[PDB]
Amino acid sequence: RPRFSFSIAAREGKARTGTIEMKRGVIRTPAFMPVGTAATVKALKPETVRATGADIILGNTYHLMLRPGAERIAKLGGLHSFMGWDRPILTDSGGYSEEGVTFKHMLSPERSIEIQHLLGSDIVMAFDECTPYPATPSRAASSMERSMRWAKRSRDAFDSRKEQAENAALFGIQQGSVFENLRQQSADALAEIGFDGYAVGGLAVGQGQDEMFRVLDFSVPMLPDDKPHYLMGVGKPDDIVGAVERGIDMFDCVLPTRSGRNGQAFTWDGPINIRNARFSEDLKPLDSECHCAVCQKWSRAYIHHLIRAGEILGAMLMTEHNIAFYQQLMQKIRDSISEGRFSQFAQDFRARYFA
Amino acid sequence: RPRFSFSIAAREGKARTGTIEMKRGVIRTPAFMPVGTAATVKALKPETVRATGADIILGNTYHLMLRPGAERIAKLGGLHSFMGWDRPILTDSGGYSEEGVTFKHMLSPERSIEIQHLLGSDIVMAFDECTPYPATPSRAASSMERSMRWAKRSRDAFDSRKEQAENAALFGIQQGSVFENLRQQSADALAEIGFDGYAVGGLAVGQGQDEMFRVLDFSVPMLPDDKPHYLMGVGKPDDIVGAVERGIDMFDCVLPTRSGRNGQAFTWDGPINIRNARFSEDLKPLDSECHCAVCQKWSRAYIHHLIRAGEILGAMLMTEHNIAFYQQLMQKIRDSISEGRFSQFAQDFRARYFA
Ligand SMILES: Nc1nc2[nH]cnc2c(=O)[nH]1
Ligand SMILES: Nc1nc2[nH]cnc2c(=O)[nH]1
Ligand SMILES: [Zn+2]
Ligand SMILES: [Zn+2]
Repeated sequence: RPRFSFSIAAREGKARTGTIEMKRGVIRTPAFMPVGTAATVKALKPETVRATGADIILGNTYHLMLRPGAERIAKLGGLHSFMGWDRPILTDSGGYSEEGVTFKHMLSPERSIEIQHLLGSDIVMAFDECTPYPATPSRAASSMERSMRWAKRSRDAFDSRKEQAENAALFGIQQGSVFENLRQQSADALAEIGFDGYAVGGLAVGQGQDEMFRVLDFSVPMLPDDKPHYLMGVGKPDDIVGAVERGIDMFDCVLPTRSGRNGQAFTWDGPINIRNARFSEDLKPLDSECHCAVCQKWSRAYIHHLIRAGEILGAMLMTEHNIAFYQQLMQKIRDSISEGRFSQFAQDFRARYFA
Repeated sequence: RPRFSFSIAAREGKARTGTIEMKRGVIRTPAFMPVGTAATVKALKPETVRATGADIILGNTYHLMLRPGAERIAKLGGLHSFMGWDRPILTDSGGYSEEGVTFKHMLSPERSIEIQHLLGSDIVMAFDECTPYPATPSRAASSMERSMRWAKRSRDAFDSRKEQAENAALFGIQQGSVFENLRQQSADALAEIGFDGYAVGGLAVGQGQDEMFRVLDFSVPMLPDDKPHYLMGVGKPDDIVGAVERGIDMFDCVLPTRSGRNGQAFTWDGPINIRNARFSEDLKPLDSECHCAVCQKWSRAYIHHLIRAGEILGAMLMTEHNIAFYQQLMQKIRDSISEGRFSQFAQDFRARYFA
């Protein structure tokens, strides 16, 4: 199988659908990656993550390097073996002095790539220094500047590890805050280095949806058309639909998992908090149309009771439903783009979801 | 199918193995009932409970009557439907004035049986007033005395509800503390009323194993030989082996579940706390011989990490392993009795387990 083969099967406006072929399997795009914080996707066995339709999951470099440690995970066979997920895994770089960052532990592009190496990540993220939003132009470009030099440093460390280069992929991360000119300069630096894919960094904090989207309107066309576009740490179902509309191919977010445990469930008619007393005797499944295991078996009232009682089965069922919903959302986006009816889909989606 | 048909397939000394046939399925005896506190067996889907080998689970009257309430559960279709377990369910009576108990809510034999009725329990427990250990003879028999009058009251309320009597079973509960004479008098009162099965109450608090066992040595032969014998709230794997040796057929306990979440795992070479740093790099499954899903897939080191990190997947895996172990223990006891080699089994078991 290939190391990293991105093919675009269909397009509609700025949106694309297609595949990323890797040694450990294929990734259908647009793709949602469940976040497996601490070598587990909160409350789900990997078999269940797969059942919901996920093709790839995300692991965090910072978290695992501290616990149980990178070299330990390496000695026990690598992250795939350790947690029981044999499909691709993308690791963030740990990022979210010119030499790197010291913390109360040391991180730099070189250490970051060797740690992700030790973890056995399939998709590696370049080490970066996130540009806190907001702002200042000659500040954001300073921050952006180091990032770009760090991307070069990550590229070189990765390529030196030929085991890594032959079997894994390296993604660069675009910074610039909300400055069109800082974003552009980052786009050029990154494409000048050359990466397997390009991420849009810095948009996952503060910025309402309108700001985020306006920044995507000019950022994403700056990226090489022929490589995957990954929007880091986004988002809500309507954020995803809007970002795909602006050319994004990959997503991660803690939303479905975290807000699941908190009692929030995502539905086609919008999110609901299952703790609300209105669900006390509701026999309907969480969502009238979800094909998930949970909605085939349990009612809102049962899940209402488990969550209010702080029962772990509750968190389990809510998280499985929410990841299933996100995956179902990605499948509908994929199908509608391939079929050339994604703009209709986005419209219909918003009407209902916001209704 | 029958309402309640107990058959004894084989015996060895005081021990028996056989079946209890009920409308919703068959119960293999000696039987371990996972405790499904709050309409869930902590951290497990019912399908997983079934996978481990459980034939019946236990629900608590006191807990569910307060949340989400008995009449509500009745309106939503009954406990089986509500929680997604279609096999038998035994409900405790809520027990653990002459008219009943008031609490900061009202409970009496009549209310207890109607609540278990509303829940749709398969096996109903008579309402009792547990004889706190220790003791005083003319006190324990006072407490025992009310219990016996309450058992009569439970018998009558149950039989008046003909929907209940035609489809469910009623168990009486033997009290007496550690007094051989109070136990005997309770045995006679109960058998004079007549129940489908007989429980040994009051032995699940304080009493070390030796005391518990000496009390079983004279209590259990007092019970009708031809009905099931249920030891309430027991216990550790070695407690179960010892009680079966003294004629017990049914068990419940929070041990496998609760101590699972706390990081304790049961093995054939004894319990272990997976949090211990000695498991940090242990690639072995939790138990070298367990046939459970968990031990087929994950290592001690992975589960070590999840539990120390407070990850829900950890509690899930540990609870599934522990319930699987208990069920595997019951199967080995059943097979060895049928095969007439249970005393050898008990011996071999103790050597290893305590080794
Ligand atoms: N490494 C990294 N991770 C993120 N997660 C969300 N935003 C970012 C970012 O800009 N960089
Ligand atoms: N109802 C009841 N439940 C118990 N659980 C443990 N012991 C007892 C008992 O004596 N009565
Ligand atoms: Zn669902
Ligand atoms: Zn096991």
